[PDB]
Amino acid sequence: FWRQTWSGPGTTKRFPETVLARCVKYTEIHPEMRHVDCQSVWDAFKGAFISKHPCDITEEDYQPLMKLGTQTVPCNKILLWSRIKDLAHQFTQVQRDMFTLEDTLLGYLADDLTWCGEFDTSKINYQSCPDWRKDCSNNPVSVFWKTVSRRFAEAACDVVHVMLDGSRSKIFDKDSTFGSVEVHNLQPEKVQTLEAWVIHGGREDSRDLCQDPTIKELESIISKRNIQFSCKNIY
Ligand SMILES: [Ca+2]
Ligand SMILES: [Ca+2]
Ligand SMILES: [Ca+2]
Repeated sequence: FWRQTWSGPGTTKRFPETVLARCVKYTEIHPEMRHVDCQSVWDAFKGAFISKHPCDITEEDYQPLMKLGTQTVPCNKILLWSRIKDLAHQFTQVQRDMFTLEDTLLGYLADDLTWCGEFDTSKINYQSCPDWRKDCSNNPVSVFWKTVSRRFAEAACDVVHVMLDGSRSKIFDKDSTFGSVEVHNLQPEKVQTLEAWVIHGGREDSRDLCQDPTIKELESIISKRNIQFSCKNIY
């Protein structure tokens, strides 16, 4: 009758140190980001999520961080953020030729980390954080990715790509970052085509997943934005 915990992993151990070190490294390598004050970046990031219930985070909380992390991207070579992470697999040439969200400062900072705070202190919660499936799908991590990927989609032009997980119960899912935020922020003035690569999980070459009802739903959304749609099965 009284909630005792969140259901998800707590904040990654050493999170503050890790984010700061990543900021220092990225901004020493990238010739256009030398202006960045990594301490200010950390302060803005921490300020987004501390001293609040984790589920109460909103995109607006990340706006100070977004401002500090402003950065141009190569619009015509974007591979959007999706539930396919690792790289698909060993798509070596694709990785060479595509710009992914973790290739930006802000995506690089947060990649492969978990974080949250708590309502009653300004401390980082290392004990547990909301699980997307069990507690709340809009949490400090997922809302961070919604905020950054919104801007990323807005920047895209020409042919934009996304990799979809052909093994998911909803291959295109309106609740994912891609389905809730990115797809709706592709700009028809800039984007010619959205091409979805649907990654198969095996069973040789099974069904044509580009005919899946959820892909038809995606095709409809994109068509209504006056952008071309292309789907390919990647086996
Ligand atoms: Ca909420
Ligand atoms: Ca997805
Ligand atoms: Ca990359």
